[PDB]
Amino acid sequence: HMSVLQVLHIPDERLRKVAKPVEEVNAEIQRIVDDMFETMYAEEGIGLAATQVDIHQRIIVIDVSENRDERLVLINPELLEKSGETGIEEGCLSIPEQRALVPRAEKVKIRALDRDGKPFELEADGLLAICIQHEMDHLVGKLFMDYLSPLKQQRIRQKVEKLDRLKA
Ligand SMILES: O=C(Cc1c[nH]c2ccc(Br)cc12)NO
Ligand SMILES: [Zn+2]
Repeated sequence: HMSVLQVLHIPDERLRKVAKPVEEVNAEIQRIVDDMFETMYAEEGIGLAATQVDIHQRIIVIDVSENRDERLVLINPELLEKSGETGIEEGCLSIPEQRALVPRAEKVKIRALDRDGKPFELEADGLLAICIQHEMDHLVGKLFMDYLSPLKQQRIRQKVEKLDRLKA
């Protein structure tokens, strides 16, 4: 199925919505997962949360590999443990062309359901751990800019809106 999902941009208030847990991993949820990967890859991202495409369910897709063949699905993820501190200049498909250093845990341990509905546990570090935290934030209506000063958040909003006016 060819995805028709649309990635929301700030300051759309639906990006602040808190997603509900998935009740059952069935064929419909699998189609959402597969469409989210297609949209992620088309937009040249490494992660996507359902909130970013106006689906208010706890679903994340991630692929941090160069060859785009390492598909991680997190349904109803739970953070079990974290340690250390790090940060990179993160970007976000919903905050186009803006980047900023964000504090993150260096290592995380999560549990989630996979695309088949099977529970699994994953220990991650590095970029993958940062991306898991970023995407889980989306599901509770949080964006990377929320960690910056209020002035910097205002400048980010203004730049995205200008970019979005220019389009069309
Ligand atoms: O839209 C996205 C994915 C994404 C795009 N560029 C990024 C840079 C760093 C991190 Br972490 C995540 C991303 N997240 O919701
Ligand atoms: Zn994002």
